[PDB]
Amino acid sequence: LSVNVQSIKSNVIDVDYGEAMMNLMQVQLAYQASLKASTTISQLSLLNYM
Amino acid sequence: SVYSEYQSKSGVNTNEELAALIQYQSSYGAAAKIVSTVDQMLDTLLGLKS
Repeated sequence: LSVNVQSIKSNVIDVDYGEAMMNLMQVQLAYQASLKASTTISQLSLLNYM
Repeated sequence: SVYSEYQSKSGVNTNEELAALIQYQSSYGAAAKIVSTVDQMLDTLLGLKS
């Protein structure tokens, strides 16, 4: 009996890593792109007061 | 967004563009140039008393 409880208990709570990896890969690039965008701001900084 | 929009106000005269105009001011120095030429003309004027 405990087997079914333990299985379902685990089935309910625990997560797959691969799906998160895809998102983890996905976000890191976007977050990476974010830096390049900020680095672009360096060039944007020339105009404000000219 | 509320910050950004109300940050727009400029309130008193501010610098985004007002900063640009500063470099232009030198142009009057040219305007002052003529004013000096006017005084030079006074040489021609009193030259006529001489």
